[PDB]
Amino acid sequence: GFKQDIATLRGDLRTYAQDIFLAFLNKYPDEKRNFKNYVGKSDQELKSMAKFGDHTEKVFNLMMEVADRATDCVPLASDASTLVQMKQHSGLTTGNFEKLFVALVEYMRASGQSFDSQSWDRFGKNLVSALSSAGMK
Ligand SMILES: Oc1c(Cl)cc(Cl)cc1Cl
Repeated sequence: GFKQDIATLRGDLRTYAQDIFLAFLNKYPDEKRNFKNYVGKSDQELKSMAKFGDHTEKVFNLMMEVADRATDCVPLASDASTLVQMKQHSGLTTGNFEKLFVALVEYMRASGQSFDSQSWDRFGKNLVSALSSAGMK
């Protein structure tokens, strides 16, 4: 289930973080509008850029903590209030996070592993709602 998936993702987190984030940027090319430094790069080039690997892993490091602290895929309100009070996220809509989770769920559905993709879809929805309730546009 969801909890085991957290463990699975953590056991190879740098790879999963990069592959899922690339799936997001490739499915939603306009999202590079928030990632000016990644334009005109293939997946293999992005994987060569220090901040790409370091930032994607940090994002997923914190996403897994928020998943771990959730109950029945519902994150703590403190964790959402922390995501909202992020200066790096000042120019972000809930829609950006929604798209990242659509890509994450589709990645899990396409893998041969028994990820609980429906739980991740609920988690992404519930995190968006919690971000909106904590003040994200
Ligand atoms: O470089 C970044 C990456 Cl790869 C992902 C996110 Cl969500 C934010 C930043 Cl600044």
